[PDB]
Amino acid sequence: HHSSGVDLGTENLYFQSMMSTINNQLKALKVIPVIAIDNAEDIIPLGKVLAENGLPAAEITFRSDAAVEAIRLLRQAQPEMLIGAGTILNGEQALAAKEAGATFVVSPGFNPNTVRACQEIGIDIVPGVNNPSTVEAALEMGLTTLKFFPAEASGGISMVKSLVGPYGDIRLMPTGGITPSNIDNYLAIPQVLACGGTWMVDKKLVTNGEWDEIARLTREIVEQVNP
Amino acid sequence: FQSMMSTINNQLKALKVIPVIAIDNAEDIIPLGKVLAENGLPAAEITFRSDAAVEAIRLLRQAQPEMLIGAGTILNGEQALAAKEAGATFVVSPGFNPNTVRACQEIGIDIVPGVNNPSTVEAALEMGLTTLKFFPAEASGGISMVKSLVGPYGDIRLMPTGGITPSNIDNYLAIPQVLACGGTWMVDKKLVTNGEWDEIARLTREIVEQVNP
Amino acid sequence: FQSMMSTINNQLKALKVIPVIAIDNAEDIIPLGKVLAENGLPAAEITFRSDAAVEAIRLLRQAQPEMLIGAGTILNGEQALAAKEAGATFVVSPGFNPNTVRACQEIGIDIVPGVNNPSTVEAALEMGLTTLKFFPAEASGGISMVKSLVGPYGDIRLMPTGGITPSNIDNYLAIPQVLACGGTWMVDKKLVTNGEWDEIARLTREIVEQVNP
Ligand SMILES: [Cl-]
Ligand SMILES: [Cl-]
Ligand SMILES: [Cl-]
Ligand SMILES: [Cl-]
Ligand SMILES: [Cl-]
Ligand SMILES: [Cl-]
Ligand SMILES: [Cl-]
Repeated sequence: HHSSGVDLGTENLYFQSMMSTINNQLKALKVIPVIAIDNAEDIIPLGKVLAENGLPAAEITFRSDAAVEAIRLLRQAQPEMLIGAGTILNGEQALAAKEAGATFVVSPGFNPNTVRACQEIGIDIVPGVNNPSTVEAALEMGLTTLKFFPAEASGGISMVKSLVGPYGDIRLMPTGGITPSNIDNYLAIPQVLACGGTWMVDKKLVTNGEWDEIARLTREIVEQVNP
Repeated sequence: FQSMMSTINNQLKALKVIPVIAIDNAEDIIPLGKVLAENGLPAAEITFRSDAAVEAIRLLRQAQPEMLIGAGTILNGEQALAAKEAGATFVVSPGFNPNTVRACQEIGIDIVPGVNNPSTVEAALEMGLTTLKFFPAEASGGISMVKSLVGPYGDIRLMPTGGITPSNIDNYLAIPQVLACGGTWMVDKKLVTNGEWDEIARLTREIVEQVNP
Repeated sequence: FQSMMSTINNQLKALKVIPVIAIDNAEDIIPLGKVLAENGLPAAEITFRSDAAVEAIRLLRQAQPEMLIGAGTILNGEQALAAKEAGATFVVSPGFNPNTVRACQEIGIDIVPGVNNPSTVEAALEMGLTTLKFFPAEASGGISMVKSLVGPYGDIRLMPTGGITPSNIDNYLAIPQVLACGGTWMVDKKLVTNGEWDEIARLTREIVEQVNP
């Protein structure tokens, strides 16, 4: 669909602008809660605990059927929060996330068809990679901020280090197996911007109403990454 | 071409372990298949490591008609055709080549291609595939990697192969989206070459009892 | 353009270890090349990750016309052409990009692209490439992964690079399909920058003796 006044060049510039905006937010935040939610309504207490404990960011995974409604609820409850959608496998999901109010999408792997879709609809994508060939594919599409996933199972910090060496332009968001015990090892790598983590918002705590624990874990990581 | 994947998925889920066979002399598939079948494991993935694989599939299908027979190391459509004509009902590739997958669709045989990371999984899903080989399983990160793939991709079902042994197979089978694992240990070429039929029978009975107690 | 891969493979096979050089000051390549050659390793893969790489290739080719010189970190055809014009014998890439491979064909320079899993191997094989860099070797699963790849893909010849040291190189070289490994330890930035020519010479003599006794 064509918007009056918007040519292909403007769409490209817009996508670049959105990439820069997201990059700067990630670099400041350093840790992104990765949220898998059963009941959409649970996103409200969870967003409140995150925000009031100093972590105004959430990536809601489309692995749950509740994801789109959760994004819509959180967006309304927490206007200032950085909200992303994860597990985005195609352009239809990307669009649904955008409509609901997300300002970036993340995918577990790299699919150029998903990337082209996001570049067209004007939502930043940070796609998952785990080897040099996939990094090269992403670079060729003009992306530089990539998710590194699954981080620990793909070789952890030694893989990150091996991986960023040849590619000076990339910035990574390692996700998968990140905990308070290893997050600083990742963040020590200059080309790592932020890590994704589930432990501070773990489904086991959410489903069992353990809001005080979520709060404690959130405060702990916020202090740890930006002391 | 009507896909037999629902049938294959069910057979794999029942078997839990698929012998991955590298045969030197095709004739050797006959006693090997007899030992596998009579010890409770009526399945075989015959790898295309040499021309002898084609004859082996043909001999095995004649000797053990109800055996689940796949062909492995299938790198192109020509080999997929050779396997189909020999009597295999599915092919397996170590990695994912969409040109091979397309060729298999055209010639009409099911393929279970190998993947080992999220991007390759997404490539397969985009071509309509959901049953995938996870290879090489241990060298790619093992159960930790398997859990990372099945997690985001609820539709996939995996056949981990590579470094699977009786000491680690239970951990893989404990993951619901794992259908079965491929294993060479009970059909190791050394055992076949040396005619260690009693030992092959023992390893086969032992694994069948282990996975299907 | 007739490919020199035959010659390249023979040279790699003879050398067994290839210095992977990230150079800060192009002029450093002259003494470094001399020390490497005079101590038995007349080869260098100079990475384009360094701004000095093109000038270093030119200087080294003039100073050591018989040196095997590879240009590393080649991500597109523009760089490949720059490498060819500078005097490189071949180009190396950390991963596999069909666009780079196509450009190298056009330009007329051999490429040894990087791979680390079966799907990427199949992609390379489908473009007619058989000599491949296995990178990053240790972080991708090391010798267990190498064994997993060379098994189903008998035609490939590998150059493992990434985490290789005198303590682990023999384990790679013991695999028949491994031609040579890339290593940075004998040309480490710290040594080259600080002009530790005697230490570079020692390390070079030591590995040459180790792999070619
Ligand atoms: Cl994701
Ligand atoms: Cl992980
Ligand atoms: Cl296979
Ligand atoms: Cl393995
Ligand atoms: Cl390289
Ligand atoms: Cl890949
Ligand atoms: Cl490494």
